[PDB]
Amino acid sequence: ANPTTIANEVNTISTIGFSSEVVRLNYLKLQYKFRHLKQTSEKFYTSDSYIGD
Amino acid sequence: LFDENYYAKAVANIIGEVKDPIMYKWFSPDQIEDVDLQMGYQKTVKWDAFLNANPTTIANEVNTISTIGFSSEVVRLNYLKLQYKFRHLKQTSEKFYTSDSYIGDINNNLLPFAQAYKLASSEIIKLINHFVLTGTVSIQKDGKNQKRLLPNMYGLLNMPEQIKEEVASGDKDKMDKIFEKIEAGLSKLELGDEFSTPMMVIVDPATSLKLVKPYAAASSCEKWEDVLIQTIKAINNREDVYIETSNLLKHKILIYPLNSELIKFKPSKYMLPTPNEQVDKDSTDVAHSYIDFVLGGLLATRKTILQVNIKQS
Amino acid sequence: LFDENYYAKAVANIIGEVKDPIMYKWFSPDQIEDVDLQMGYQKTVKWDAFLNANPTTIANEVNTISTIGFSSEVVRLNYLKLQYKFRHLKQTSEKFYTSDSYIGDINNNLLPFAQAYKLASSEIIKLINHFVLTGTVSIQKDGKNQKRLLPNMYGLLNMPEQIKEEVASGDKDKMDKIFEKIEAGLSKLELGDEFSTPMMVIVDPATSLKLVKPYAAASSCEKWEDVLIQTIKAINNREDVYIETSNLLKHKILIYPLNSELIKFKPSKYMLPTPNEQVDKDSTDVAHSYIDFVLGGLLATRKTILQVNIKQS
Amino acid sequence: LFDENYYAKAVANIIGEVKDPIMYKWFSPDQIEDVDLQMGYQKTVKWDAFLNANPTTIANEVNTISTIGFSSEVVRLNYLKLQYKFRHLKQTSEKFYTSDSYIGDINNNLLPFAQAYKLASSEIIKLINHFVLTGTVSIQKDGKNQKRLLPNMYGLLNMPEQIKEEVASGDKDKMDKIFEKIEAGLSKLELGDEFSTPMMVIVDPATSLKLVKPYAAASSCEKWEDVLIQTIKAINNREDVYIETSNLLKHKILIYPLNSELIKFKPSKYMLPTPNEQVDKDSTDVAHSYIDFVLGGLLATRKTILQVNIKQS
Amino acid sequence: ASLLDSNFVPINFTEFVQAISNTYKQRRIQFYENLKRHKR
Amino acid sequence: GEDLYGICIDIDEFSKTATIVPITNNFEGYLVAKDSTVKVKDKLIFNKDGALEKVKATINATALTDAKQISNEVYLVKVAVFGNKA
Repeated sequence: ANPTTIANEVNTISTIGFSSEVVRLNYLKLQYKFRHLKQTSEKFYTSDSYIGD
Repeated sequence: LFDENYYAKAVANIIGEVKDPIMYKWFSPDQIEDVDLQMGYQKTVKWDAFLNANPTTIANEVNTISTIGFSSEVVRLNYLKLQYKFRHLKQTSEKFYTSDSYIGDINNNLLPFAQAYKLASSEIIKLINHFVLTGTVSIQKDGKNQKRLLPNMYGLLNMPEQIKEEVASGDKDKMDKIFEKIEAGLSKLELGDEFSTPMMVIVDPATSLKLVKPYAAASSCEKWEDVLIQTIKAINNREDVYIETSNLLKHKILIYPLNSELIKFKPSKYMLPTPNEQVDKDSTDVAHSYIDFVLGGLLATRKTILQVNIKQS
Repeated sequence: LFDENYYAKAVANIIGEVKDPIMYKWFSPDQIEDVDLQMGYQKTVKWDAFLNANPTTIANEVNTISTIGFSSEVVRLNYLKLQYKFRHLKQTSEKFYTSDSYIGDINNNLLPFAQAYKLASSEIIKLINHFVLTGTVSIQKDGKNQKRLLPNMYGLLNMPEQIKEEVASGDKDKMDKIFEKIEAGLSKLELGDEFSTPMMVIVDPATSLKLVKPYAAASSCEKWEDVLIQTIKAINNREDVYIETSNLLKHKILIYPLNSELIKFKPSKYMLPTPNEQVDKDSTDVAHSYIDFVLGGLLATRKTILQVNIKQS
Repeated sequence: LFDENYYAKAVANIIGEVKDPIMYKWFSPDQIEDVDLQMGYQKTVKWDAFLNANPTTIANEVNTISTIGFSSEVVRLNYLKLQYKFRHLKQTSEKFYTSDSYIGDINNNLLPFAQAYKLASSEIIKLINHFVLTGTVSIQKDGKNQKRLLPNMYGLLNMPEQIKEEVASGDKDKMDKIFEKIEAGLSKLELGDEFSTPMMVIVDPATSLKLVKPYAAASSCEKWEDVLIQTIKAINNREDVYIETSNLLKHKILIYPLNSELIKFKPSKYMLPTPNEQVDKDSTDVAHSYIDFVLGGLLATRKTILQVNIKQS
Repeated sequence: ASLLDSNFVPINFTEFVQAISNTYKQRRIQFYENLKRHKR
Repeated sequence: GEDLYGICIDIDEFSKTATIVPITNNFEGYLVAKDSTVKVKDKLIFNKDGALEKVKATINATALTDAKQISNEVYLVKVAVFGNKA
């Protein structure tokens, strides 16, 4: 509220309030799966200019 | 006292964390002079002289000479004291709330005395700056429910007998019309023999954004800010023209010289927030403290402040 | 204690300026003895003897003889502790009210603690003197709304079982009738073996004015005052007779001896005003202080006081 | 501190005359541990495992196997802060109340600070012991109008998930039936691997007087108490079996081990009465003081306490 | 840091309260040291 | 009337601030009276002008003394006000 004038005698004074705020950040873990060729089988798929079926 | 008053010791140790008011950037170093009063009034006297007739030639013998008269003017400035109360935690009870991450009580919104005092002082300084700028005290964003103040307690925007111009709502976005009104006000300004003085302008952010536009068939290598600076330099005898932006203003432009002889701020030496010795105590862990601040103390010469209000409705 | 408490130092430094009570003149130095009490009673016992019947003639043989009876009387004096509260300016806030000549706000009737305490103590001493004289406590001229006091608390004027004379309304201005009533009361006085003692008379200003009129045809060098002094000297073995005028009394004449064996004042050692340690402080400049005083302790023998009341209705 | 505050010195001088609480006899030195908390909670975590199904036979090829599950349990202990206010006489007022052989106003029931504090602390310790035993806080003898407390605040008698037996009304005076119920509860006890520990029994005076009778013709040199001690020694690996009497209990028998692993008491370090710095003062001779105490902190494993209630009529 | 020690001169009410708590703990320790239960 | 919020017990004209006791707090002191027709043990009501007049009283005010005149219209009376009636 507006400030209180200190004149003569007074007991009721305007107040200053306070507040707390809690801020939370969440994290998520995600996964992907992909297919590929086994290392030992690459020799059977090597070509002139590329490797893979 | 420090060995006895832990609150006083904490106030002394944390007095440096508060920041200087932004109102200090609006006045010359010689334009501010502290006084010694908490509440009441103080009178200042100005003495002037004048000539009564044409001079008298000293030839041969003469007894009757022309005369010089004197006159006085008295100005009263009122000062008012205001207080705020804030709750906080007891020093002995702080140890029971000193958590690892923070000190205080989140659930009940309770703070250590030092932090509570710092925040309250910052808010009170913001309020004091608002009062010094606008001449009103209010907490609503609409600027209503204002606290009724004493007479002879004015700010820059409400100083009586100044030049006031109004830009119509139809021309709320027309910089040419705004500058026409500004030129009219500048012409109506009266500085007398103190015209050779640097000038200061305070504008709202919207006005500043409009000013940083290029000057206008649009043109280049010139801004409306430069046009305004040249226009003010026309009347201030080509003196410096400083420009500042304040968020407190709203569609307002304020122009005034930085002359102590024309405008002077004589504030109380206790104007800034000061802790009170009365500390309420109880059997619980919650204590109360008080902060005092003094308002008033602006003196200005008539028709020396230009106020341009851009009506938006 | 003085280094820590400012109020005690001010009380000690201003206690001298308070004048002595006027009730001290009404009693001899040996007639007053202080007692150590604040609220309570002090009791004493007196033993008396009496004859039950006519004496028995011892002739021949007789077994039944007349007896002498004995009796005891317990007399109790009650004391009462009373308090007053007054407002004053704070010591730290004094500097903001210390004008050139006067210290304190004239508009708000606020005073420094020292001056406020002096004036309050003077008023309380006036009240105590009025109580000691009249036996009642009131603040109204009419005498209404008196404070209800404990029993066995009496003054010189309202003391019961004393000689009381009343001058009629028609004879209000007849000093001869007034002196007739005084003579009747003096004859009814019973001093016993303590007659050889100085006497004290207290009269109102109107009675004092009436006394100086010539004794009545008007006599020469003989006045009513001299006749009264001679009359009292007749009964007091020609001892000193003191006459005093008191503004508190009104159409009342009080005559009593100055012997400690008949009338004694045993007041509490804390009867006179004493400041209290409790001080009501707040966030403003106004503080409150308390003063304590004790009343009661006048003991008089029966049928030793003459009280003449002149009915003015 | 003592020079400034007399009440602190009086408390320091009188605290040695306060008797130790009787709850100490109900626990072992290792069972009690002090925690540094006034109000709040303390939590612990326990991990358990269980079998979900019968084991799977590993024959030939199999992919589906029985599982062993796990579970976590969080245990919370609450601590509450409570306060009392008591009136007494101001320190600089005792001389006006010191009688021949006592100090204080008998007519108005006013006491010196030391005596008032001692009596208040004794009453508060009595209430604390009552709470530690019964798990409730009440001032009535009927156990009604109890103070609503926070969850996870239990005593040795209201602890849930324990063994409870009830001797019927017709068998109120039948010690054989009471012992049968006690044996049933003892068999239902689940001490487990912590069996090798001393045991504690708390009994009411009437049931203790029933116990002290010889065991029943009647066996000479053998009492019901001896039979009970042997029965408990059968289950506690021939360890000490202490028996205590308490007037707080009424037709109740409480049996529990003295092992810190099973039953623990973690009270606050400020559980016992502690004076408060706040002392209400006024202009009169009556002041007020405050005493603080903390309740809570009893932890126990389930199915380890036997509570026998002898239903009377 | 206990009220039992005569040389202990508390400086403030917090130290006084801590001394009271330490004195209570010492009294409990002494009671358990001097305790002699009845084994029959 | 029924809009009574409190009683003004002090004033400061320089700041134009009135110090006031709310109606929820009992008071004993001298207040302005409408006229000199008020005696002891009389029920008093605040009028539209804020003056105490002799008696439908929402509040319970009783005069302790008689009205005393100081100026042509200044009438002070000692009154104790201790809440509201029902």
